Amino acid sequence: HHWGYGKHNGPEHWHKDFPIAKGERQSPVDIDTHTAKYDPSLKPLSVSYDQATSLRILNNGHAFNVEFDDSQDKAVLKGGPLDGTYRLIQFHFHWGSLDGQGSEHTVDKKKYAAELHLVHWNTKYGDFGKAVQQPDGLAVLGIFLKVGSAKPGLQKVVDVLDSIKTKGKSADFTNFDPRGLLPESLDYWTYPGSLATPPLLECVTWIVLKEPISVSSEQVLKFRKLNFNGEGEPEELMVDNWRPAQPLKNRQIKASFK
Ligand SMILES: [Zn+2]
Repeated sequence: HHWGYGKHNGPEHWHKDFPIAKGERQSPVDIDTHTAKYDPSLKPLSVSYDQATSLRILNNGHAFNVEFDDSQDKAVLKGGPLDGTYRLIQFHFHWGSLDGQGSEHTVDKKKYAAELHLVHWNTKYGDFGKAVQQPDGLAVLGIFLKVGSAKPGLQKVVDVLDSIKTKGKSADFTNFDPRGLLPESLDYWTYPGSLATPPLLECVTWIVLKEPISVSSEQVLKFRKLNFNGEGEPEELMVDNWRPAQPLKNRQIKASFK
């Protein structure tokens, strides 16, 4: 039926409705650190989020998204391997039922407890909808989460989750600053890939940060209390909403560092 992460509609089934799932530039992938090529010509990333305007938080039945005002160049990403300016539209997370799994990308086959995706679209295309149809339309910053110390900047997010427990619920979520979710270092790996949920379009330049951020056990616990289902439906906890690693095929992963 409609796609999800269960036994009957999970990632291994996606190709039936979305044939691009077996495509040549699908994501996520395993990042082999010994085979990644250091590229001296890659520039440092430029993250300008001082003017970010968050608007709302929504449970869409597959994750929760924090949405931003993208009507102007308020929160942008540029530099790195990118040409042009990419506007932040939303961020979401992927997490597991246990601390040993949850991330989409893996590093030398290591899985992290969760993975944050900051989604941005190329302004040359005028809107998000047109950007996903282009090979360089999206830039997604992936940040791994490990369990350790609490991340103060994540607490505002954790605390509103009760209010969007089920699918289709939304809440006003203004004045949230995404700078509170970045690691200290912006060293990264990059490769050409795709959206990791249907429609799985191959329009993403992935930028995966080397340094994970730490969250506490209690923080991640709150994510696992969300529901995949709508209100008044049988309860299905929102856990393990990650797609497994896909074949690298003809692609090279580049590193901004040695
Ligand atoms: Zn994602």
